[PDB]
Amino acid sequence: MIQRTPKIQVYSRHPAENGKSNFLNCYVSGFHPSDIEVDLLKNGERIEKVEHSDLSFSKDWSFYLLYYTEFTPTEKDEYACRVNHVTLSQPKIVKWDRDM
Amino acid sequence: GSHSMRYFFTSVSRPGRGEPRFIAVGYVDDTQFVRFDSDAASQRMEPRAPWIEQEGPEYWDGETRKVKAHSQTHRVDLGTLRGYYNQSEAGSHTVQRMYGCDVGSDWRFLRGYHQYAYDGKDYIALKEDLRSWTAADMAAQTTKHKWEAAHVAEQLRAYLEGTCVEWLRRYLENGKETLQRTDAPKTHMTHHAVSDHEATLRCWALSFYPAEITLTWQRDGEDQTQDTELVETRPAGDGTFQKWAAVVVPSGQEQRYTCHVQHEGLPKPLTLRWE
Amino acid sequence: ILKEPVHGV
Repeated sequence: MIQRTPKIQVYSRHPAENGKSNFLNCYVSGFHPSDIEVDLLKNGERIEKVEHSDLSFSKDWSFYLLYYTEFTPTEKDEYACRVNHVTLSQPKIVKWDRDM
Repeated sequence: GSHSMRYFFTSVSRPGRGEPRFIAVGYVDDTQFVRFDSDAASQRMEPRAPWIEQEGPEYWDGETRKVKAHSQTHRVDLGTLRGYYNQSEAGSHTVQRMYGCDVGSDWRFLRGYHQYAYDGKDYIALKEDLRSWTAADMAAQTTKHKWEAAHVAEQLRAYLEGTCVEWLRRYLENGKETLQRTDAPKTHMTHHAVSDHEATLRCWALSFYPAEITLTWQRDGEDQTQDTELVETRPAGDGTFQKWAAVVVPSGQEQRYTCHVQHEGLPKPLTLRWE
Repeated sequence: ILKEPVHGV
């Protein structure tokens, strides 16, 4: 049966200006089945309070969710999202780039 | 302003580890307004947009009763379909249902939907005439025959052409300021040197509502469709969306390129040029 | 609002 792999975008809600409040988001989309592990990481450590949207899906039935957390960017700190799903042999890590 | 209301339902079997998971969300256009989740403490239909929060106990109690009735049907649907396909009681399976209605600029009925899918594949769907069914296979056809006998499509034609459109219009004026609004994109470009003879031009579209947008790059007036990287419109997480489009420019040629933005919130389409 | 009633497959 169908297995579709998650597309992952990790980004902030507002343009990242260091010292200022923002939300780090990891949008995972286009997957099936719906079990998927998504973590947001700060310098490698998994971030403790990450919330997400309520499971919904697109026209082709694949799923999408938005995981997000409050953060204040620094030039120094590194952020990333780590995702797991049956379609992924190993947890896919995508690093946040503020120009993307 | 054309509009839609949609209900998305997801049930997933948890063989061995409890009762199946059932998530139900409702959306008017691109704004989610309610949710119900089986694994939640309240076991109630919950508001997800402020404009719905002020509905009375009658609304919440009635939709909780209905979404919980929805929940039982979908758990029964997991066993039924497993039977149809002679599957094991070990593996997890998914059923998804979507229904809703689309209205025109005149807010009159434009079309209604009722689609069912097993394990990510179309199972049965009501056709546009809101009279016939599209049964994928023999199992789907067993279900169609049950739904024909139950005078199900006829019951659905009345909901989508009536009730759905009626409450859609009530949600539209009751959440006027929210989902009868448009946010135009806040646009901008970045330029970064990937090396000595080449650079990336990224065109940004941020804080727009609704999620539709056409973000395009052109070189000398010609489309650069295959030579553009375009991300999928993301949610910003505050009810608006984001999107970008990029091209790798040969240095000296930034001026040949133009970003073109189309969005309902824009009086005139945008044409940006790095210069 | 949700549709009622809902029929099983």
